[PDB]
Amino acid sequence: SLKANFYKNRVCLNVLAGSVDNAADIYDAAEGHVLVGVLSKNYPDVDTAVEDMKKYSEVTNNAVSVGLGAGDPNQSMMVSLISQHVQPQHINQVFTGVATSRALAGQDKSIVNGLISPTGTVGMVKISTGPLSSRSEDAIVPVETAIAMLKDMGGSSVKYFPMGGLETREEFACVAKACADKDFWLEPTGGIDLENYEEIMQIALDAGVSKIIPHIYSSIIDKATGNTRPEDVKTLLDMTKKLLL
Amino acid sequence: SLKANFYKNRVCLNVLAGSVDNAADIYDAAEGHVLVGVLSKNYPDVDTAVEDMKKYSEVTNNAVSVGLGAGDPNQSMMVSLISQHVQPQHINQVFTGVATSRALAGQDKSIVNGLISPTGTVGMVKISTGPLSSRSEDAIVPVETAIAMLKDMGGSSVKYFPMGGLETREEFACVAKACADKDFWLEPTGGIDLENYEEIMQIALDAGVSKIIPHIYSSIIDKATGNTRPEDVKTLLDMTKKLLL
Ligand SMILES: [Mg+2]
Ligand SMILES: [Mg+2]
Repeated sequence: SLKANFYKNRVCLNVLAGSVDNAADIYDAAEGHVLVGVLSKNYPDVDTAVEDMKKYSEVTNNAVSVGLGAGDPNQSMMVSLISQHVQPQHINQVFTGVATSRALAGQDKSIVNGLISPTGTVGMVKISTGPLSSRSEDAIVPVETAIAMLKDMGGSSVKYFPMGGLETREEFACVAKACADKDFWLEPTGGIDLENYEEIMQIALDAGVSKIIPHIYSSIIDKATGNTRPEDVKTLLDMTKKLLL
Repeated sequence: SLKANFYKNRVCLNVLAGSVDNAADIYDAAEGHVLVGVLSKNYPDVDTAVEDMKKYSEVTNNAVSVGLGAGDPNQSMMVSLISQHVQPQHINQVFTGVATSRALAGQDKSIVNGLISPTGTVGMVKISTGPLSSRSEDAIVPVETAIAMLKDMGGSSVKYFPMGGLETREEFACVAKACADKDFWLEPTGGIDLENYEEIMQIALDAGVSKIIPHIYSSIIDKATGNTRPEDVKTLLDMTKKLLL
């Protein structure tokens, strides 16, 4: 079960689970059109992570997204090694970890995203997002080339982060158009909430992006419990059904 | 046997072999301080290349370097799949193939190089050297960050190509400095001949690069036979001993 369940073959929500029970409720709320994020940084080692994420898999039909955790690029290798055993539907990586994860996954079905970042210049993206490279002078390249490199490395989609706000909408619209033109998928991430979901998504849909995996994290998480609100997952589904007629 | 035999733990020559017998002669002439390059493009498929490359490994104590051939990035995946089965001392890769080769090699002992190129601008390097990315607008980045990304991707060394011999002296000197400062290895490649070998190596040596693998191809190949001249290999070895005395 390696193929994510995109709604209308177009959109798959990606949200964090606070617990195995929370993952079950999110999966029901989304009618299965979702990927439940579980973060490697919440585990002391690969084996513990693997053992726990299998429990998430059992209640979501393997709709699990393995993530780095706290944006920490030093988690990249652990994510690759967990994913090799978990065989998830989705893997988050940094630019320098895309090829590793695809090689260790050993098949072409798992979605492997790659972190690239806005720069303040429409059409240019930052690709130095790895453990050591994230701390060097920025690597800034044409967004078309970034996508070609990600494709060369076995990547499935661009994870564009931090989305920020209105200041990066122009930059975002240009990344979405580049994705559509290179037939590549897109994963908007950062600051998405119930009030801006429709607008952001419409940009990617108008650009003609084929498959879109929006990441919606803290805006729908109850900080008292660490759980994603299932009622908010249902709202996102409703809005996604509306966006697509 | 996966460790290249560096002369004085500093320099190992990389030269092409025209035949298994040529490889034996080359290995003797360099007193073992060599890697013998066999090119993926010279073979019809992975299995045919793997069988032949094993014969070169026998006569050289596995001092084999799997190459792309003809500077073609479309040989990248084949080099990775070949190296997986050959387990050579040295693998040549384009930037987007470094991580894949490291992953499918399955150990950290094989040297995996990454191709980055001069740009005309001291301190900036071109890294879009993969199959699709080579056809895209250039990705030009700071040499420091390219080395950091190569490390992040499991690489051992920078392959700086095409150098045009001493035509890119000043760009090369800055790459050697960056390699020395980030403690990364360097493989000068393109236009090296017996008359400029010393001056080119002295640049990387004065910069304090810890391990250098110079690639000397056409200038020492007998065009009548296609064989690399063992007497030229011995000349390069003696020059190397004199450089480090
Ligand atoms: Mg010796
Ligand atoms: Mg000359």
